[PDB]
Amino acid sequence: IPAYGVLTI
Amino acid sequence: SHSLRYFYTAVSRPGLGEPRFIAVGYVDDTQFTRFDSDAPNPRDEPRVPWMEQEGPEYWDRNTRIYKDTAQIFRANLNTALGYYNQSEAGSHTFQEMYGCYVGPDGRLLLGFMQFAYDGRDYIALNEDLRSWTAADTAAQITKRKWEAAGEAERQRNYLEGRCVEGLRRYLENGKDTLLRADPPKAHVTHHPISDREVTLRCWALGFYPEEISLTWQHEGEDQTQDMELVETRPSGDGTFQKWAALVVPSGEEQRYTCRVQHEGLQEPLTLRWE
Amino acid sequence: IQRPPKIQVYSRHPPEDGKPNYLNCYVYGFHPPQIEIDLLKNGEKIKSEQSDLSFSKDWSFYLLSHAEFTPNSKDQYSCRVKHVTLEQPRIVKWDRDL
Repeated sequence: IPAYGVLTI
Repeated sequence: SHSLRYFYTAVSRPGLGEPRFIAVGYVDDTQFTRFDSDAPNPRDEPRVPWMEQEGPEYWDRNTRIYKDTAQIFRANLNTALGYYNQSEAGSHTFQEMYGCYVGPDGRLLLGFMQFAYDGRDYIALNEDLRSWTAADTAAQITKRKWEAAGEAERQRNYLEGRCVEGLRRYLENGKDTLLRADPPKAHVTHHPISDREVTLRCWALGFYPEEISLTWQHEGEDQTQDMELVETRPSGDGTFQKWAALVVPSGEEQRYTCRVQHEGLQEPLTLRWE
Repeated sequence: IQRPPKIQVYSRHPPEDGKPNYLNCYVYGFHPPQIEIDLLKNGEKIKSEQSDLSFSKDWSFYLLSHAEFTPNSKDQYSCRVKHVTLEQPRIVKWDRDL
């Protein structure tokens, strides 16, 4: 399962 | 050692629509999933038979994560324009690499998670999983935000937990193929260049995983300086190929030996043109 | 920030006349991702499949274009690649020795 990928630079 | 790795790439395309987002999944050297924002009906899909056992709730969850991630990456490409004072006319790339390696105790060996803007390091989670490294001054803005948001921690949580538990589940799913190493079948070919020089080519074919050592030895010392190593390439069936060539003098071929080793070889392989 | 593609063209199994095989064009180590990879038969484009975009630890991309084919010691094959770092399309022959 992938991480939530919620990182806004 | 096994790993679970994900590769994210978003590409802006001014005047041609939303930036496209692609996410491919790897378990060791085998692609097992894939998501493409351009596909007619964007879905995380299996790309290996041993994932076909996973239920629709599984895939539907990933799809939701990926659609989110696709939007965030689009934001990021925008934000990046502001950071670098770039126009909305050019195309740009944003990438993420992350995953977990697992050691002989079946537990986290190395967690990694990095990002890049236009093919250059942007920001990365340090090996300690409790701090970041900013590549340039722009990423420093990002670093202050993620620290203040306690991002490192929850990213550590995933890598130590969800990521390795997933990896293990996937190893079990595809135990029949993932855990066995295909040895390389090696041989040497001979190609005269002139009456004085010949190219000896050492082939390694149909091996897995990708790692392999091809070295030419002239009795003792290996000839790294004058040999051509091609990058390891996919066979297309999940296996790999590679060769190493060495130009030598006519009559002297018997003096050079190719040394092959692979995880699936009990002991190094030694070849020669007879 | 641009890196030129490197190219290998090759078959999955050793080539033998009348024996079904797979033709591969492996293009890698390039940037940006925008690239055009066509398989050629006797100079003309054939239907080919392309792998999902991915990349290496150095952030450079790689792709695989491939097609089922049957070598016959008559037809020639090559790979054509267009990319921003390339003044004109590069063509790499399929040479069974490579």
